[PDB]
Amino acid sequence: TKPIVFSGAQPSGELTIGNYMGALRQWVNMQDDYHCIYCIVDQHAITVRQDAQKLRKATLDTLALYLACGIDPEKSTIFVQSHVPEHAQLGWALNCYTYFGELSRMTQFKDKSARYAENINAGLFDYPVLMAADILLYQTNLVPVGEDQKQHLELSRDIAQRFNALYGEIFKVPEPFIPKSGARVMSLLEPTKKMSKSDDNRNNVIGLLEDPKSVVKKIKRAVTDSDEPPVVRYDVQNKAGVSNLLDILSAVTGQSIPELEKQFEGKMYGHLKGEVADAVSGMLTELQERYHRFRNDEAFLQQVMKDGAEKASAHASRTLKAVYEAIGFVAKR
Amino acid sequence: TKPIVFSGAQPSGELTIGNYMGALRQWVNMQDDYHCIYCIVDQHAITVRQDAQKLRKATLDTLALYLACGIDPEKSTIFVQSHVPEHAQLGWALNCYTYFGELSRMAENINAGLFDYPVLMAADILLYQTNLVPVGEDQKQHLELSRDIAQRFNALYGEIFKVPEPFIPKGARVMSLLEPTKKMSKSDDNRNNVIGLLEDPKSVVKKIKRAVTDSDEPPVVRYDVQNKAGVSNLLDILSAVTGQSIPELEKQFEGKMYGHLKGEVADAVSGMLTELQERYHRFRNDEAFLQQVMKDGAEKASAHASRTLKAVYEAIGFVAKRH
Ligand SMILES: Nc1ncnc2c1ncn2[C@@H]1O[C@H](COP(=O)(O)OC(=O)[C@@H](N)Cc2c[nH]c3ccccc23)[C@@H](O)[C@H]1O
Ligand SMILES: CC(=O)NCc1cccc(Oc2ccc(-n3c(=O)n(C4CCNCC4)c4ncnc(N)c43)cc2)c1
Ligand SMILES: O=c1[nH]c2cc(Cl)ccc2o1
Repeated sequence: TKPIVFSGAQPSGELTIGNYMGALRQWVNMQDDYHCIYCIVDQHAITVRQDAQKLRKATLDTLALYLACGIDPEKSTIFVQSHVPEHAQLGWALNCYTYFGELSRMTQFKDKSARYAENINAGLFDYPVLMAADILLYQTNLVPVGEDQKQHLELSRDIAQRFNALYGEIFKVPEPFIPKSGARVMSLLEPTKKMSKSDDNRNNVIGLLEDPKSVVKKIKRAVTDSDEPPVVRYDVQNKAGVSNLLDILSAVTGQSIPELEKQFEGKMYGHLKGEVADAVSGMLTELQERYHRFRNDEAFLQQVMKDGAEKASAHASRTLKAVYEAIGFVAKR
Repeated sequence: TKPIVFSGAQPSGELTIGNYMGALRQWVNMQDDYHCIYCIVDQHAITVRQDAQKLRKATLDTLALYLACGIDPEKSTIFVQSHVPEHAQLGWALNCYTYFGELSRMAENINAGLFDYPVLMAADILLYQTNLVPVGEDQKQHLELSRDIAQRFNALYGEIFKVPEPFIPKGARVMSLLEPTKKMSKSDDNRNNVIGLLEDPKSVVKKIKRAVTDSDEPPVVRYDVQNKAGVSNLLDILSAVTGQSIPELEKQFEGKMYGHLKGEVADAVSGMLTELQERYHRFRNDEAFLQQVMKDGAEKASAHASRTLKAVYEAIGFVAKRH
């Protein structure tokens, strides 16, 4: 059997080129090399208050984006988190092997709490435990995520090691798979800020489903720097905007940063932005063409969700049974 | 509609005569008045690190003893919490509608289950459209949270949950044998304060013999909680067993010493416990009967719980599972 890949994305907000390069691109590339399981984590999404119709639509939007990106339901397991009860079940059990301080120190909880001071809910606090459950249910070896999820992933390793030390080889210790390019795509007008899929200022984001012409305009208005002469060179500390543009270009084209730097020798931000805009616009055009073919086919989305939950349930139920046996529950009849 | 009562039976800790005569005995006789649900809450148990085999055993011990006390799995619903996934599912969902501040108002080294179990308890109750909860006195804030969560969710989404109420009325006072001012508690570390339902007649005699009394001269068997708490407790225990009134026992023990009272208390308590214990050991050692009870109970519970969860999931907006 192949090693197992698991990762998830929230059906909230609108997935961005940041979500793509930090995660979905790796997801697509790993489907033959590993046994891949990809999840739409609707239970995580509701740690930020969602409109019920937006949440249902976004769940189906996200599924269609997975397919449009090239996640292949004949190769990977694709499912909606709430369709598999074992996620919540293991999540509760793992609460008892997670310490309050491990959770209160999470950067995501802190940032999200500051953004939503009116809804600092227990789900938002407990977010990393459910996420560890998501991973550990599937005997997961590799978790492809962006840099922002590294702290959460490290906790899932701590939890898996803690549990295994008490009970045996119940879980695999997962390892992060974080790309070299695009692991932390930054905001176009505030390049010291991670690009958010829920930004109040849409001019910060490149949405995967956004009108490509709208995206090209945002790219040309992305902030750069005052360097005289303007020079296309990677330097996050001094040239955050130009660096972020180079990172996006490198991630779409596959070209290395040194190659791009050489390509733009003697050139300035107009050439840089012109070809970030060209590359991204073409990617989004092709992606969106596949997207609508999947999104408007309810029968196909319904079948993918059904088969995926069935495949996921078979894995998850096996792990949960071993967890429940280890901690001392009377096994269900 | 016949009200739904939800009770969470914690597996660890053997029930005492205070648990039986003070509450369960009466609930056993209300199984036709209410749709009673008895959930053996193993998922609550694991907030405290404990031996796995002992937790499995205590789950089965608790099930057989509830059956032995007369819970009728045909009239009531009795099941193990972990056998019904909806409890954890609704628990997660209700985390997202519970303020962090609410849990902190109930450090870095406590586990998250210890912090988060009040939400699980709210899910346990709210799954079954529960009308009544016989909470402990230490669980009243927890029930208030469950009511707050239910109303908050209902205000956003419609009348999805019943708002549960405490079961207000109390049925017998059983105090600690060596500290007559303290209720006899199944979680007491001093086992000599308690009489467990499984104790043998020699154990009962010994514990009653050491039960504190007073230095009244002459000794006088008369009820007076303020001045004769130990003797009063022995009288309450004896009346709760035999049904004889406190005045009748006072007349019966006129001119008698505390040794006589204690002798009668032990005999009466052990007589009560013998039919309980016979039923217990017979149920506890019938693995297939226990398995059938848990299978049937989890099936009944899950049928009800899944109805509520699906309404919750529909209201939140989750895409419905494809079966
Ligand atoms: N600007 C950015 N640049 C690069 N990568 C980025 C950027 N913003 C986000 N990401 C990555 O996108 C993925 C999905 O993010 P979500 O917020 O939906 O989703 C999250 O942040 C997860 N907690 C969802 C989840 C739930 N359970 C899991 C188990 C395994 C892996 C992931 C999950 C993530 O990999 C995230 O790192
Ligand atoms: C007696 C009764 O029927 N109560 C209603 C009810 C409803 C639903 C679940 C339910 O089960 C539980 C089980 C345990 C708890 N619980 C619980 O009540 N406490 C107490 C212990 C001391 N007094 C204050 C807090 C818990 N401490 C740790 N972990 C827990 N899980 C704790 C809380 C609830 C009980
Ligand atoms: O990760 C988690 N936390 C949880 C809390 C409750 Cl109450 C239920 C399931 C959970 O899964």
